[PDB]
Amino acid sequence: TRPAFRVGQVDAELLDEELVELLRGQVREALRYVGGGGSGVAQDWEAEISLALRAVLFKLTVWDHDATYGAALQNLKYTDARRDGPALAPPSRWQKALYGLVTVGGRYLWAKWEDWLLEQDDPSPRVKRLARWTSSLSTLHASAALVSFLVFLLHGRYRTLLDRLLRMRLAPPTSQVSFEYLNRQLVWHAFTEFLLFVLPLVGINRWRRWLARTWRDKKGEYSFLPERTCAICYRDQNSVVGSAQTDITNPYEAIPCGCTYCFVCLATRIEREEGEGWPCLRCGELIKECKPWNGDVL
Amino acid sequence: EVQLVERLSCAASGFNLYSSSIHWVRQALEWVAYIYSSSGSTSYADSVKGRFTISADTSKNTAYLQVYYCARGYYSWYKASWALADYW
Amino acid sequence: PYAAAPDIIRAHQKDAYFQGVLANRLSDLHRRLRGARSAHAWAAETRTFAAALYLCLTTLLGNRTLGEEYCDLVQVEEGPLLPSLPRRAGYILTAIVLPHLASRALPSVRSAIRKRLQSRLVLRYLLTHLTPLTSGAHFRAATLAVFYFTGAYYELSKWVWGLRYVFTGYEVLGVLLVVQMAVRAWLHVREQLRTAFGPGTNVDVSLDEHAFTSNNELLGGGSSQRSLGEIGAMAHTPVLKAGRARYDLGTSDKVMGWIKGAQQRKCTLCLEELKDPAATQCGHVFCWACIGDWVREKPECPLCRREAMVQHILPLR
Amino acid sequence: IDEHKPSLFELLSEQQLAALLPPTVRYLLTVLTQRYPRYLLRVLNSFDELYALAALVVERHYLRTRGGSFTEHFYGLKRERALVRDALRLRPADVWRNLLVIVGVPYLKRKLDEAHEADAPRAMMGAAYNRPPLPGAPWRERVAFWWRCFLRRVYPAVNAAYYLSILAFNLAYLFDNSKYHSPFLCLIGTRVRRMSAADYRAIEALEERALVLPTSIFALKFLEWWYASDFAKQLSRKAAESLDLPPPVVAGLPEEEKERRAIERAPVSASSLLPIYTVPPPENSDQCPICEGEITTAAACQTGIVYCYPCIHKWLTGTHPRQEKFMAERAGKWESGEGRCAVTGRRVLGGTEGLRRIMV
Amino acid sequence: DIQMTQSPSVTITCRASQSVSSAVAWYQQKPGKAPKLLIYSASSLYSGVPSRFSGSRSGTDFTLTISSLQPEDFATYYCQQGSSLGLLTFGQGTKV
Ligand SMILES: CC(C)CCC[C@@H](C)[C@H]1CC[C@H]2[C@@H]3CC=C4C[C@@H](O)CC[C@]4(C)[C@H]3CC[C@]12C
Ligand SMILES: CC(C)CCC[C@@H](C)[C@H]1CC[C@H]2[C@@H]3CC=C4C[C@@H](O)CC[C@]4(C)[C@H]3CC[C@]12C
Ligand SMILES: CC(C)CCC[C@@H](C)[C@H]1CC[C@H]2[C@@H]3CC=C4C[C@@H](O)CC[C@]4(C)[C@H]3CC[C@]12C
Ligand SMILES: CC(C)CCC[C@@H](C)[C@H]1CC[C@H]2[C@@H]3CC=C4C[C@@H](O)CC[C@]4(C)[C@H]3CC[C@]12C
Ligand SMILES: [Zn+2]
Ligand SMILES: [Zn+2]
Ligand SMILES: [Zn+2]
Ligand SMILES: [Zn+2]
Ligand SMILES: [Zn+2]
Repeated sequence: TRPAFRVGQVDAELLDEELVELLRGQVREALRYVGGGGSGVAQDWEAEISLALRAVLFKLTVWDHDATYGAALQNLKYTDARRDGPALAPPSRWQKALYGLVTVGGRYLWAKWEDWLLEQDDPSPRVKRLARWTSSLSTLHASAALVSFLVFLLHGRYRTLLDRLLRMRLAPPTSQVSFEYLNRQLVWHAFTEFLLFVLPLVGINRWRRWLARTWRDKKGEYSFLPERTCAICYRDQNSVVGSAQTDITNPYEAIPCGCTYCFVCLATRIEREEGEGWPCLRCGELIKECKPWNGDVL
Repeated sequence: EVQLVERLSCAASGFNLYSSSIHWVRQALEWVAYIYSSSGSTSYADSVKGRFTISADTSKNTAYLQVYYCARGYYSWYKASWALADYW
Repeated sequence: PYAAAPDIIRAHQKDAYFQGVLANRLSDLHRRLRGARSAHAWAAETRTFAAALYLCLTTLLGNRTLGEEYCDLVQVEEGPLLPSLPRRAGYILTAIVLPHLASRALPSVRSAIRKRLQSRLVLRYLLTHLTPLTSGAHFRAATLAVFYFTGAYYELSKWVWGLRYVFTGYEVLGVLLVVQMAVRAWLHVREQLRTAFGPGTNVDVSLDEHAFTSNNELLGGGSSQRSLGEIGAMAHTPVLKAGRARYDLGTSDKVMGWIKGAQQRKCTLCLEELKDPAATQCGHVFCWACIGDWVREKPECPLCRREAMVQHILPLR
Repeated sequence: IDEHKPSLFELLSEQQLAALLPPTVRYLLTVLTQRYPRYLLRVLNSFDELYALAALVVERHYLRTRGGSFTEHFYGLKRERALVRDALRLRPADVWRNLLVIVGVPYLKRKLDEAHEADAPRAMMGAAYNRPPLPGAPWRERVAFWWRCFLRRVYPAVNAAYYLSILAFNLAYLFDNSKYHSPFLCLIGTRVRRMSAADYRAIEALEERALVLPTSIFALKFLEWWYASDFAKQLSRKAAESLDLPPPVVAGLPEEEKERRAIERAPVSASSLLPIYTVPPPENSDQCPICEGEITTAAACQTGIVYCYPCIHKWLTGTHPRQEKFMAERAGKWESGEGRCAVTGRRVLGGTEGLRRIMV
Repeated sequence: DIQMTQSPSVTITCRASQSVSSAVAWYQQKPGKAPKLLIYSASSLYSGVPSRFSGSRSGTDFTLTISSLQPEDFATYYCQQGSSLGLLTFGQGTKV
């Protein structure tokens, strides 16, 4: 029986992460058409985009008003834990500077370093030694963060390890239904769960096909793919050059066609169509059986 | 001036066939075949399929098929469609 | 006893989220200090330990769990009377440790009863459905249905120790759960009118009301094939008799010699001898059937958590 | 402290719902046309403008009575005149400007996005397709060419500027630096606030003074839940679940006199009626068949056999010394294992790129 | 395949077996001379062609109209249809 003093901070961090994600999504939409006409530019510069967004947020939210958007939504604010008393001192400039360096800059630099270490893997003794040292550093930080979270469960003062080290603490500057809606979401969740449990039982693919028929061997259009690529994988992913995701594994050939797919893909489709043959995607013919690929020998 | 002077050799002058489509059409009009130099895409008609092998070299700006007209394909912008500008 | 069922449900969901995140952190640490194989080996133990830690820093000390804090609930004993140390410790022992011990001990009891039935003196129905019947998922579902109707004790162990929730038309969930359980029973009864593996090192949890992760789960957690012989006939794949498997490493140490060491000759999923070894795209070898079931459930390698597509699993030869 | 300031999360969710509405209506219209391709086909072909008109009417009605847009009202939000209730109310000109921003700008953005996305495949098709029209072409031809040039060169920049200005105003709005969360709200001098108790009372009283409002607000809830629960993806995954299959198989697996036997054992290639060189199966399992030694860096080819990684790599590339020694006196008359599995001799689709580095 | 039939063998009419959208062009073959493009789209007049030639469409029926036939306009008028790719098919040709 004590007033809430931890959920506010947990919610503050969750909201900060959500905000960065949303702004990153806006940047993705901005770069949607740039670079030709996939991930493209936005995926290539994910780390740089995130660094820029985090720097702008830190300047606008933490540096200027001593509270991350999300800490402000919860009526919290960063305070100098070193200075005691009801005065509720603001953080010093050095505290904010170090918080920024570790949170906006340090994260980016560490991501770049780890990516570079992964690239060097293919490696040099120096690369192996550096990888070992950085794995040790990351493990040490992971242990420290876990222990700080366990302590936060007890006392609820410092949410993060960096906050504990810098002595910046989230406190409510001033006093300044929301439950009925969530209790309704419970019923929505239960009903959608029931639907997800029920529909597969009656068979939703078969009923969907019948509903499509009720409501409403020329060459197929995937012949352009190289022999490496599985047409089923290509269709189901890119709903060219062979990649790791679409390559044929366990090549099986359709009995009449001779076109090669993965064993799992071809068998699953031929079984989905039951007796009716599945139409090939490379030459359009109808397939009812498959055999292990002869592999270009007699 | 774009001139297209005609193993039958077709030499293109005034433009580079690396960045165009070359269509061979014979008359006894029947479209024989077309070739895209950039991607190497080539297609023929049923009558000439197989017996006729077409290609082109950019270095001397020439197209080989192995009266016959060569024309430059032109893809319109308004209601995009394929026409043949600069016959022969 | 002055607490509504939806508030208790939401508090439990948030507690489950925090227990799951603690377990994820612990499993990540285990995988950093030792290989992913050992981290996966102790996934269930780590999850139980994470739940026990969460309830040993919040409840065992008399504090309120983060889930209770979110929903403005106080755990009293039948606030007017907060539970004593003995009650809280007993509840933690009965709600987390006891289910794990029972789960660990269940396979032996199942095998003993299986042999006893196999010695004969409706019984064949028990023999073919012993595992579903002796699993605790359905008892937990019954507890949840009784809770959704009465709205008193979310867990069976809070009734034993008499712990209720105090502040500071949701029988639909119970109706849906009862219908789901009845349909599940009917499908098995109608016939005569795989392995779970549990989760791996990482379990998905979320604080969103619309997440559809494990913690946001109201109803029960838990045919279209052709017997694996007809599929082989269609695909011209010679299918060996059930149980018998091509290239089973338990037959001898010379079945696949390049796999050396008893640690490396057992799949991490079923823990038995590697039979029909199959390499995921990332390179890790499991039984064909085990990894097939796993990627059916979660499209992800159980060890390195890399993406695994069921179509790109390669049997070894 | 300033209650009635919607959080950026609320505003972004409301905008997501407003953006979800038009594709949803289009999909429903497409289905209904599929049923009756007689009366609704004309509507579907000119959907964008008719949806714009319907949205104009609906949003105008909601602005005049509820004070905010349809989805904004669904979220408890209203639109006030940034600068008492009369002074902050929306005048008719303000209602028309709000309609222009709510309905005009999204309509134009959808038109431009659709045009660009329809033109993109031709843009990337090549240079044979993208030949500028010579002068003297009909004005329609030149206009279409310039429209495509705009869509290809200028429009990506305009889209980036649009989204980046929205992002800048969101960032400024976060901490009361802007008072507007969107540049177009800034232009028309309107700000989205959170409805208070008085506004709800006024709306309820006006409703009382006068079966579609409940049905339209339960449709919004259902749409929001459909897209937030990711229901389509979950149902697809449940339907397109993995099938319980048996393990695959490979077809190959279960002194001139020597040359005849060697040809006899070798599998003859298909493209050329020519034998293929294949190494014998090892005597013991723990041995690379190529080098006949201990397997050091296990790697599996497309056939599932496991070799040393360097050994099988060289064998696929056709450079392994075992191949060259066997290919010295048998050039032409034999086919090496180049691009083939060493043991079975079956061709390998991925060549060397498709090798599994087995983590034992 | 798509069949392109010209009824005559002035308003020259032509018809297509299926719906070819608007991708139909007209060429002018003079005796012993290369064809000259007239209307590359259904109605887009090629540069340099006199305005007397006009192209029109109605569903699957295309028409080439010459308001005032000129003494040098005598030739064979060929209809051509191309698919999305560069697959073309000509007509029979109409002599005027
Ligand atoms: C009470 C309301 C909400 C639901 C009523 C139907 C429920 C109980 C559902 C759940 C599982 C369903 C069964 C799933 C499997 C099949 C096979 C298929 O060929 C349709 C019939 C049949 C036999 C279904 C009958 C209806 C069923 C029993
Ligand atoms: C009210 C909503 C949420 C419940 C979902 C509708 C369920 C109950 C519907 C959807 C499909 C329906 C079934 C469709 C076909 C059959 C086969 C018949 O031999 C028994 C009933 C059965 C199996 C339907 C029963 C119900 C049923 C399962
Ligand atoms: C962050 C982690 C390491 C905290 C450790 C305490 C928890 C997680 C428990 C649960 C299961 C436990 C392990 C059980 C068995 C073994 C085998 C041996 O190797 C000793 C430790 C080991 C591997 C346990 C270590 C801890 C351990 C993992
Ligand atoms: C508060 C405490 C009891 C919470 C639970 C602690 C966990 C880590 C304990 C409870 C039961 C313990 C295990 C009990 C017995 C065995 C035998 C052997 O197979 C290895 C360890 C094992 C399997 C225990 C491991 C840990 C372990 C799982
Ligand atoms: Zn085929
Ligand atoms: Zn495939
Ligand atoms: Zn196994
Ligand atoms: Zn793996
Ligand atoms: Zn070797």
